[PDB]
Amino acid sequence: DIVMSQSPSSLAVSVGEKVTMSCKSSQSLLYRGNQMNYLAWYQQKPGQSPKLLIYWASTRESGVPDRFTGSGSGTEFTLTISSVKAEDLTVYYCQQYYTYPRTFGGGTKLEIKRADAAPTVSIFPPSSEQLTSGGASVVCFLNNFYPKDINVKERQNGVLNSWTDQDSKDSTYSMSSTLTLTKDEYERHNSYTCEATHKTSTSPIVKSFNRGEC
Amino acid sequence: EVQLQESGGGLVKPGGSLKLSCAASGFTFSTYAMSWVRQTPEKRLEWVASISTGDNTYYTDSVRGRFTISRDNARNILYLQMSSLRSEDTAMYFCTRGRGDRGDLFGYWGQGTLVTVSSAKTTAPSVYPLAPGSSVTLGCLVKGYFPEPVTLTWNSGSLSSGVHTFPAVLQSDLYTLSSSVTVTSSTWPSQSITCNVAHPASSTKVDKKIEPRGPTIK
Amino acid sequence: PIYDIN
Repeated sequence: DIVMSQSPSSLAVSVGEKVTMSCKSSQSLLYRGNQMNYLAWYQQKPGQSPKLLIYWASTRESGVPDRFTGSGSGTEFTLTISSVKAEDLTVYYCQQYYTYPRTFGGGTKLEIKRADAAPTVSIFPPSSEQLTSGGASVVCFLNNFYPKDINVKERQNGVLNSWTDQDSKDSTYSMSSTLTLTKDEYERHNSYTCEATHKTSTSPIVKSFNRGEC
Repeated sequence: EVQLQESGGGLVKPGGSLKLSCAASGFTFSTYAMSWVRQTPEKRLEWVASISTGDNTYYTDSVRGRFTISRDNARNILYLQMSSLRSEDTAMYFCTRGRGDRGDLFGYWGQGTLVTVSSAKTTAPSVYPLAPGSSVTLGCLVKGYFPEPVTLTWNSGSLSSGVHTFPAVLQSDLYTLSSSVTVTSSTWPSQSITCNVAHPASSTKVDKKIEPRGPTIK
Repeated sequence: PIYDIN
């Protein structure tokens, strides 16, 4: 029941820098009889299985880049990233295989921070089909932007939202918008608008329309 | 060249039973010792079971008695039988193969099969097409489907970039899930674009063709 | 009146 601890919780890096990972252990994964550290690192690109990065706390798994190095021993281990790319935007985990149960840490999310981008919007009325079943939901779409720090908006009695994890390609985020409503209550008003408020958007960015039925 | 494919996940009500199946190809199957790992909804990874080169089984305490791990070297398959599922066990399930002819190190990984345990009822999804001079965008909406997951593709998967599929959102046992896709105005509706969606274990498979809304009142 | 797809 060895307890793994990874710190810090969040992070922020930019392409080219160095990255230091910290795996704290509740026991020694080093065995005097073979002088071996029973520890392994992982990288899990979002939406996929993890890949085995480092094992025996130091040895690179075949196909692992040279810009990854494993060090440390015993109870306090360290993952080395020489040059951080954007193909390394993910989470990272450490595990032990000394004894059972096999244990993982709390992970560490590196949120890259490259450049403030411009959020592309696109507003969408309910479909000529959703209204026909009962209900309606406008949608507006934020796409290809940084930072993740932008909220968006006048009666707001029940919406839903959804963010993408950062794109591994252009270091962006993206946002959904489930402006759900009653079908007939959607006719009680005419003018329908979303609006964003970015870090570079003092004067907000808007997309709007009027109810196509008036 | 080392492929691990999980099978048979989905939904069970509490106290139920599920037998997962990991099908391996591309190596001497009996030479390595395999295992299973799950990932909590809070994205936390938990070890589950391991089975040695000689069938010595090893389980984490939270699943002892309920879960039984079993390998059949003949057909290159590994099983995790999960009886009496607790609400905790809702997670994504990976099989792993040993790193080398050695212990249970998680060298290679399957893609993961999801096991959801509410009591709630299997419901197929609805699909509602978001139809609306530089570049136009259109979307696809999936209001109300359970259990998770579903697979949204654009033009039978032929549409690569410009897609920003969003994580599902459960509210009242019905997951809501959108997706955005962008092309030059010269593209749509010049070339047909269809939302393709599959919901497993409801055995449904839906394709909703994106058409312009058309001016018809009365 | 499908007010203008886009």
